[PDB]
Amino acid sequence: VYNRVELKDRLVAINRVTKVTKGGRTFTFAAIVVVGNEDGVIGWGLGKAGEVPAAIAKGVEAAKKNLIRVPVHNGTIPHEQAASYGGASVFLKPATTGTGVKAGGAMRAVLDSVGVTDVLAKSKGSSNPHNLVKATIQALAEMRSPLMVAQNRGISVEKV
Amino acid sequence: MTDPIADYLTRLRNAIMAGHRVVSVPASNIKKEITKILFDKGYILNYKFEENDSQGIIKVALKYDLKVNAIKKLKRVSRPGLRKYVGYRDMPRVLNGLGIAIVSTPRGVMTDKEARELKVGGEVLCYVY
Amino acid sequence: PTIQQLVRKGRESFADKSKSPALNSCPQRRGVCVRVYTTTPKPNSAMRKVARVRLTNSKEVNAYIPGEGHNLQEHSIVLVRGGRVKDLPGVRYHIVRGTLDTAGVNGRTQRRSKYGAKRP
Amino acid sequence: ARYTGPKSKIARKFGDPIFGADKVLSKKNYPPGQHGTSEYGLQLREKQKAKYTYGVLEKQFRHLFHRAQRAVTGELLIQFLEARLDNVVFRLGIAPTRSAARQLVSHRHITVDGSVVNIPSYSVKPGQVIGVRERSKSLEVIADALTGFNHSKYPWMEWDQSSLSGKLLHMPDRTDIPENIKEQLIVELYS
Amino acid sequence: ATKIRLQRHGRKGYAFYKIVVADSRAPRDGKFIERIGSYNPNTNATIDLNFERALYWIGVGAQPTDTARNILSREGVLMMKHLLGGVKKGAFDQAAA
RNA sequence: UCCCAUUAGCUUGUUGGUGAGGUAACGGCUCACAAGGCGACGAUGGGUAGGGGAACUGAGAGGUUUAUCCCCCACACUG
RNA sequence: UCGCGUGAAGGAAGACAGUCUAAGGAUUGUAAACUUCUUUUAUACGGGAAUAGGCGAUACGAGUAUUGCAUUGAAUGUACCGUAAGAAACAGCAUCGGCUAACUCCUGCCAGCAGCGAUACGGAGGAUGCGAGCGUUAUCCGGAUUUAUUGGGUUUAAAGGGUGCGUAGGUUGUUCGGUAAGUCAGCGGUGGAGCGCUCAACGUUCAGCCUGCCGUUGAAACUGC
RNA sequence: GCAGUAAACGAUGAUUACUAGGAGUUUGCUCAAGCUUCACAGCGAAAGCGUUAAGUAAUCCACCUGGGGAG
RNA sequence: CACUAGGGUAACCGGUGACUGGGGCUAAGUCGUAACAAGGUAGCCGUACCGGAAGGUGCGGCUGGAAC
Ligand SMILES: [K+]
Ligand SMILES: [K+]
Ligand SMILES: [K+]
Ligand SMILES: [K+]
Ligand SMILES: [K+]
Ligand SMILES: [Mg+2]
Ligand SMILES: [Mg+2]
Ligand SMILES: [Mg+2]
Repeated sequence: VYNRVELKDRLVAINRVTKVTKGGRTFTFAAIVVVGNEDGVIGWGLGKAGEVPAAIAKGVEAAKKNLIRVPVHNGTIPHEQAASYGGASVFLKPATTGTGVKAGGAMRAVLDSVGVTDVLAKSKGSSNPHNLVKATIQALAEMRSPLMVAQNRGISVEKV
Repeated sequence: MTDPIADYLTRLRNAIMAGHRVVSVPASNIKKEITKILFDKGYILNYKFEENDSQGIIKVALKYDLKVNAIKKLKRVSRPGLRKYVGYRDMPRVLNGLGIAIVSTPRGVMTDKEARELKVGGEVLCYVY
Repeated sequence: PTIQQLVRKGRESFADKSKSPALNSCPQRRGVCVRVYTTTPKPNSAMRKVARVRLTNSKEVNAYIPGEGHNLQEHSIVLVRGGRVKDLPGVRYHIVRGTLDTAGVNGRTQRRSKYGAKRP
Repeated sequence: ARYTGPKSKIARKFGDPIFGADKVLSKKNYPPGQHGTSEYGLQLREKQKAKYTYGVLEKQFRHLFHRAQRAVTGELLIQFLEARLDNVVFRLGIAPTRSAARQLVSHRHITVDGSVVNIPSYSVKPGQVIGVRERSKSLEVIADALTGFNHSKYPWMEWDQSSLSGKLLHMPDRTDIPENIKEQLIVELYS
Repeated sequence: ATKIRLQRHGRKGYAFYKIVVADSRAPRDGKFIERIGSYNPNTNATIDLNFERALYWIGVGAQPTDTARNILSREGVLMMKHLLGGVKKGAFDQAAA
């Protein structure tokens, strides 16, 4: 995964995460954030702070710190790709130019942050936000451009 | 042995996973054809055939970048338990045209591109990309 | 399983049961009020009005009476529809208000069509 | 059916002057109700804005949407909405507002290609003539809206005041139609 | 017997007839052997007709109804009198009138 | 071209041959030697359905159901 | 199921409701003042669905004139007065979801779920959907990959037979030739653009699949023999 | 001579081919069989498995489709 | 020759019956404390015998057990 170290922020989900102590229950606040510039660079992070704005800010900082470069062309994907992370599995396929993003939720947030316009996306695992976004970014990272495939194989006129 | 072609694909895949540079195989005619197809399509560095007292040996030197192999996935399609036959009009595209499918046809053993050019179908041996 | 195992045996698909089996694939049935009584919920502690009714399809069931104020009594012809109550084991049917012997709720000005009350 | 209700309430709800100019657009401009949002809320606001500004109900709007999908879908849905008898009559200036245009079309006052058409949802293809009835060219209300105003700010209408007719050159592109509607939101909602 | 007739294939208030070749025992809009044209009495009356097939069936001996006989009288299908070789060999042209 | 093996053997004109009769017509269709035939690729027995194109519905794989319509089959209180 | 109407443009913050003694919501909403009639009513004209004796002459076909013929039916449509006049409901507003004040009750009740017994129960005021409909129940599909050939699994969540031998069945190292059953190919047979509904549902025509079955010619890489 | 059950357990069916290292041990002689625990890639929900796989593949068999009712 | 009608034995599909036994859910009134910690005698599987009741004991097996 090429790290490639302005991107807008998208809040995927927040969680009311608790703790048990003899005195009582102490509550934290977690948040998954994805940063992207709709260009081919997307990062994700997890903020774990007390207040909701503090958690969102920490997640934004973590997502900005951890960024990768996703090879894209126009607004579609070069080929179909399936990837599983944890209890979640994702499948992405290219679609027609006048189709838009056909998926909702964490998949929609990740694909909007990466800027892909036309894509057919389906989730076959669980609806966990962490594993879902991680599987989607893994699927995007394992994606090879036609130029990259040509460079790895040799000649660039292999498709003929 | 049950499926020698699947065994050949598995040997190649295991060598790629282990990051070896060469791999040896007990030779066969259809496997000689498959490795010739792979070499002319640009997935391995080179090959060599050694005709010994046995059926023979195939030695394949694989292709690595300046450390990623040129081959990403090998998938056997027509297994003995379920044979797959297709025509030229319904032949499949592997990795949306960036990968190949080895196909045995009455005109010989070639890929899906050459098979669709020659308008002939047959057995789909494997998907390679 | 293997391909030959599937060829020999195959796959078996079950049938989903109907949530209202006493209706016999009908929207509503007609019955007579065999008994009119009151039941206690399974953390609610209310007094829910129910009627045991013998439907014309040769079946006896328990039907809840929604709303506040029922003019029904024993041996009354009622219209019974589907729909169960969560906090009451047993009962799984409702009695339509404003149909046959059952009368609409008096003094209702909202949700009138669900309790059979005309426009005032 | 038709809305036939209060218009300033919708105007203050949506902020934009969809029906036209009013004093309430600048005085007491806030959503209605004594007590006065998720992306569902904004998408619903956009769809209802289009429906209220074009006088279309839900089933007809859905039919228009999937007709546009069959034949950018959000881009040509807006021109499909614009290509309507009442809307074209209103844009030709012969009637003050879209409700007035709808009433004029529904009554026996408007002809298409010389034949009177009184369906105020008839799609008007390019290269067609829409004109006032020859028996209704001398109405007191019919003339003050067209004559005097004479906006003619749309580069897809030909007016020809010497015949009181009008022609649609072609379907205008999505940038030249002065409607503040984000079609991406509506196509995402209906997708 | 084999007949040439019209089946009402349209909408209420708009009669559109299909000219077919069918047995006399078949239902009006049911089974037929061959479709040979269309007919619409609402216009001022558009008639589609397969000339060759209509000639073949009227030659093998399919009896047309009254309206189908009028439709065959139009479009010059009953020229079998002229085509019977009535002490001649040329073909006249009455279609221009 | 539906389920049941908590349905394993079934059939004695049943399988074939000769001859005759009968039929629009071949034929155990019927009437006067050899013995067979059919079954774990499900015979036989039991339960339930009229069958298709349509129609509805799924990207596809398909599936559901015959409400109107069309084609075939069976029936006309029961034999 | 489709289409239309229940009016169109201006008119400041009436009386009556709510929530706060004034302010805000109803609210440009009503009331008058100016036009229009789709539609209803009363009258008139009123289509279309209706097309089917001589003159060649082969002596009869066949081609040409005339005649009556509408159940629907004042039915489409066209035209004439005098009028906004005759024409809007239903559901839900604590999360999922679009939509919030006050009074009741504090059991009566409500619910698809988290459940509340109230920004959840009943009413009053406003709000939000849809709209001649709106909800409730019943039945069937998809999401469901919840039978997984495409496309699931079996250490601990359900799931390896106590272990072997073995019948039917399923699978078959390498190579040289034949055949043509599987496989492949060819050739035959069969089974979106307009037009009219004033628009639309809907009628109707041609470009367009027949990719299922059968016949007949060839190919031999792979499976079978 | 019957009976045919078990936490009859590695709670892990049989066969074939391939893929990293450390610590011991038995037999046949540094090599090959076997025998058990830490441990790459990979797999897994995790505990963990890891050349004796629960990794990569192929062939056949057995079994599962929410919990009680109920073996 | 067989449509029926008649007697009789045999099936299958069904009702009812003096009396006699499981299961589910709601109450929880009573009696003990079997399991969850070494749950106060480690637990569980099979089998046999014996008890108001959960259970106890004998023989073999397992760790899905401590503790040494
Ligand atoms: K005519
Ligand atoms: K380990
Ligand atoms: K105890
Ligand atoms: K104990
Ligand atoms: K043991
Ligand atoms: Mg309607
Ligand atoms: Mg288990
Ligand atoms: Mg075992």
